[PDB]
Formats: sequence, structure tokens, C-alpha cells
Amino acid sequence: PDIFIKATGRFLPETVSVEWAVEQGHYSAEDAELHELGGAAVAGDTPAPDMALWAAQQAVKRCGHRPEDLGLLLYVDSWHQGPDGWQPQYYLQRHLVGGDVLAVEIQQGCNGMFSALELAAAHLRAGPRPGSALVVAADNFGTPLFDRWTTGPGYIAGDGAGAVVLTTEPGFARLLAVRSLAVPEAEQMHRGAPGATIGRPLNFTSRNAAFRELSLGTGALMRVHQRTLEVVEKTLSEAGITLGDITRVAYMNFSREIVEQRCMAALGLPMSASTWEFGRKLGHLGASDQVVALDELVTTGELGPGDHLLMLGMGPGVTLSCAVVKVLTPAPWS
Amino acid sequence: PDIFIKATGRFLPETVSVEWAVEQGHYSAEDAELHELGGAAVAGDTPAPDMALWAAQQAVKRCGHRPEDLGLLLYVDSWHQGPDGWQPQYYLQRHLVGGDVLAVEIQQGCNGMFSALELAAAHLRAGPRPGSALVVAADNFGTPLFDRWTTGPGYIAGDGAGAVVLTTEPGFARLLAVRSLAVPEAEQMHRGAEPGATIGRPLNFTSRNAAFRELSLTTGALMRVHQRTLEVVEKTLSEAGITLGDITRVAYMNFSREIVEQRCMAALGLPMSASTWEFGRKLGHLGASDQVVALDELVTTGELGPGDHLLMLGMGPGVTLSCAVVKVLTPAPWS
Repeated sequence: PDIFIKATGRFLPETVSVEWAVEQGHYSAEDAELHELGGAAVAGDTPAPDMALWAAQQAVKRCGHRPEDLGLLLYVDSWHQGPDGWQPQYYLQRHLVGGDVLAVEIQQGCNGMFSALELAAAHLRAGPRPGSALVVAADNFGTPLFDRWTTGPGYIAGDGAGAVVLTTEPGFARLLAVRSLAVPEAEQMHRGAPGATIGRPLNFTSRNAAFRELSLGTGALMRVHQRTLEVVEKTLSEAGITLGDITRVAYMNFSREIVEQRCMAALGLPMSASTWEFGRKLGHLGASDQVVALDELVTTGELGPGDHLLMLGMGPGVTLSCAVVKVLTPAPWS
Repeated sequence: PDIFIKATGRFLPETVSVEWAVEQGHYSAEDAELHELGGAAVAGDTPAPDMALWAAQQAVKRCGHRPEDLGLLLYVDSWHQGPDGWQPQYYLQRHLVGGDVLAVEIQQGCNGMFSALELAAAHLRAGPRPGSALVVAADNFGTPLFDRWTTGPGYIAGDGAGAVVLTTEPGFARLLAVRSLAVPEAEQMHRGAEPGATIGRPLNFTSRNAAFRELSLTTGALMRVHQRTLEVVEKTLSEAGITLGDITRVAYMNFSREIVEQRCMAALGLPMSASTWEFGRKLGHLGASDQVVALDELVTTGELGPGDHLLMLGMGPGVTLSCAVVKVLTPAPWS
């Protein structure tokens, strides 16, 4: 059973450059030289559920799909969306999809989009013949317990939202394969407390520093690098292609050094084939870095018929997910 | 394709009585007489991921399953688990399942278990022939920003965890059907009057529901909820291939007797003896574990034997209305 991507959409607010951040004293001058970043998309007071609604509407309106025809809604995120005891997917269920679908919030850090693609693809295959599913990501890091500039090491957090409409019937693109491996031994990399949940602020740099200070074996990082290449080898094998067939690579919007060494230099591909130039100005958009990169490559016409995109992403777990999207025809909105 | 329940497991800490709560001044005497609840399961400083790890291991060890053969892990929850920027399923991934599965956190209030059963059933059907999936729920409502006694109207929150092991191959029970309808017009019931800022304030569903009734009393939202409550039960029974007469027991949430009787049992036209209220009232509302822990208790004690059916009914944020039917084929391999 084939799973086709009918359409994709996003919402990106106004970008704040690093030169501005350096002047006010939010971002460091040395870090601006160390990480050659462009900027970060800042929403401000716009809720993340609203940003997801804008991205979902564009994806639906692009291909001319009916919101009621959807059989699944997967809202993914890595940070608080709204009030506690209330999930964000009901907002899209009210103002778009309708209450005759399976709406459910996914959470797996920045790799939540990859897991949603697996669950959505499995849901469509098991379901009826004419099926369709909506997968969306959205986050607003402009909050009290999150500093977009200094929280994450090697990247600047950004606000926005990504969307994608999967379907059983033929479309412009096709999801060939998508995997998700993990190194659970390095699960302490993204924490350092578990008795009391909320209260303290977020800072991945200190949590990574605390994890690096003490390890039982400490061959986690190397097994993480092994499992980075393993999941890519597995995804390409399932998709039925080689690394030579890959046209572009969609890694997260981390520092130029990190994107070069960990992703592109590991696979043995040039930095021109990455989505770094575009991604640098946007920053790390939670779990929307590869779908917004796919959107930009598809919409502009850089990724034409016959080409393959290699979506890769490492997140908390540490979980390493890889996906392969093939463009069959040109997009109906380009 | 048939989706069988291989086994089920749970964890329930020491139950604090309602009479104790009235003496200390946490729970009012009026609500004690009105709701007629027994008590609530209270964990001290035990994390919810640990509580899920107990329930997961129990369900796995009961049927003699090996954790690595699982092809899916669905961790569901209604409230915070641990540190932010870190999901709880990785804890079970290290100390049980392993990093060769699709681990992912589900969130849909108290009906998150029902949605996980749909996604797990669909994942097993679409996947290979021999398959198995672990679905688990776990929550700890022990403050700061959550008063277990006064937060929820008509129910006392309780700590614990519920587990269930789905599979393609034959088992002791069978998941006949499971669905989830929603009335998105009443999504502001649990939101109330505050969206821009995410955190800082405490959770209090009574004031959130109270604020919604002012907005409602200024479209027929509540009648739609009551309509779609009976609709999802009708369609789940129709999908399962049975009638309401075939239902032996019913598993509703552990809310007050007045709520459990009127909204669920009186609505379906069944007696309160057929509910799981006598057992559930002691434990309280276990986030999204009320129906599976009720499934567990009925299975191991021998009250729900071969040929019987269990009608799991839920109502959560959305407002989402989920219903499921579980048929016991043979006696459990662990009782």
C-alpha cells in the first residue's frame, strides 16, 4: 500500500536576526561567530494552536481537500501549547477538521513529526480505501520558562508551524519509507532533576553538561553516531534506493559546524545539498525543521519530479528518525 | 484482522480514605456525603514513569512476552510526568522494551487510552503478521499545581498506572471495536476563561466548567454531548457485532455516584450493580486508567469470565466521547 503526500503547508512569523540579539545582550557575540546562524522566527503573543491552524489551512487549501474527509489528526509539539488539562488538537477540530476524526496529541521532542508520519501511514493502510490524514507541528518558545537564544546548545529556537496531508490516493509526492531508532542509554542527556515536574526553567546546555560529566559505559555518543547511520541505511533499504539517488538532505537547523560534521560529513555529502542556508534564518522550529524544508524545496521548484529528499533528525531519547520523500509530479501550487 | 489483548497490568499505591481527608481539612464534608466516594490512591514522591514501569512489567510478565518483540509503545497521560523537554516513554524504553520500537507519548485527557487502542490496533493491522504493541497510562496528581480533592468537579484524582498488551496472535481476550467521536463546539469547557501564556496558574476544572456554563447560557452544546454519548456506544456495539444485552459489565470513569448513575448507567438503561463503581470509588480518577484498571480487576478476580463482554465508556476534553468493547474468550493465564 502506497502512502502519498497530497500537500504541505507552514506558517512562519517575522524573523529576528542575530545582529539584533547581540546588541540587546540576549545572544553572545562569540556564539554568533561560532554558530553562523541567520536569525530566529519570533511569533510573540500568537498562540501555537493558531499557528498550527494557519499551516493546516494552507495544506488543505493547496490541494483542494475537504477537512471533513480526514480520518486522522496528529498534533505534534515539544513545548507547552496552552492551558493545562486541555490539548491543542481540539482547536483545529473546532475551526477546520470537525469532530468526526481521531484527534490526538503526539509528543517525541523534535522527532515527533517522524513518529506521526509512521502512525499516520499505518492508520491509512489499515483503514478504508479512500483515506486521508493531517499531521501538524507548532510551537511558541516565547515564554517565561524558555530562552530561545541560550536554552539549546548549537541552535536558536524558533516559532512557527509545519503541516502535511497524507493520503492513500495518488498525489504529487510519495512517502517511500520512515523509521525511528533510539539509544535509550542516553536518555539522561535531556534531563537533570523527576519527583516534581514543573517549576524549574529549561536549559539543555546544562543538562548536556551534567550528562557529559558522568557516564557509567560512556560509549553512548558513539552508539548514537552508529545509530544515525544505521537508521539512514534502514530507511534507504526499505524505500528501495541508494544514497546516490538522494538529491537534498533535510536536517534540523543547528549550527553550521554541527550540521556539517554530524549529518553531511557523516553521510559523505556536500553542504550545498543540505537545507542549511534556508534553515539558518528560521532557526530550530521544534519539530518542523524538515517539513518546512520540504515545503520550501517543493514550493520553489528546487525539488522537481524524480528527486528524493532525505529527512533526518536526532532528538531526546536519544531517538534518531529518518524518512525518504519522493517527488513524482510538480506541486499543484507552484 | 483480529486484535487480541495478550494481557493487562496495573499499579495502585496505598489508598487514602475519604474520612481521613475530611479530618485534615482537604475534602469537604458536604462533597463526601453528596458524591459518596470511598477514597483515592496516593503515591508519595514516586514518579509516573516508574508507576508505568511497574504496570508494563506486570502485563508483560503475566503472559510470558519478551519486551523486545514489541513493535509499538504508546505512553498516555493527562498531566505532567517529569522534566520538560523530555518524554516518559524513554524511561520504559531503557528499563524494559528497548530502542528498537516506535515509542511515542499520547495525550487526549482521560480518553487518551481509547485513542491509543485505536492507533495500536491500526499499527498492528498494517504491520507484519506476527505483531505486538504495549499501551500504558500513568499519572501522579500530588501537587504543586493540582489539588487532587478540589480540582476536578465530581471526582477525586488518584495516582497509579494502567497497562495492556495488544497482539495479532490469539490471546485470552479480544478487542472487538473501539471508536472516538467528539463535540468540538464544547472544547472551551475544559479551557474556561484562560491562552497566550502557557504556565504559572494552577488547574481547577470546577471554575473552568463554571465559566463555560456562563458562555453556554448567552447553541445546544450539552445536548450534542449527550446525543454523541449514546451515538458512539451504538456504533461501537454495531462495529463489534453485538447488542446492549450482550454487555455483562460497564467500565465508566471513577466519578461521583450521581454522575456515574445519571450520565452513563441511567442513560444506557442498565443497573448500577453492572458498573465498576464499587471498585473504582476506592481508587478515584486515575487520569486515563479508570477503564483498563477496571478491565484488569474484573479479569483477574474471575467476575468477567469466558463469553462475557465489557463496555468501556469514556468522556474527556474535546469534549471527546470514546467507547470500546472487550470480549473475554478464555480465562486469564495469570489467575
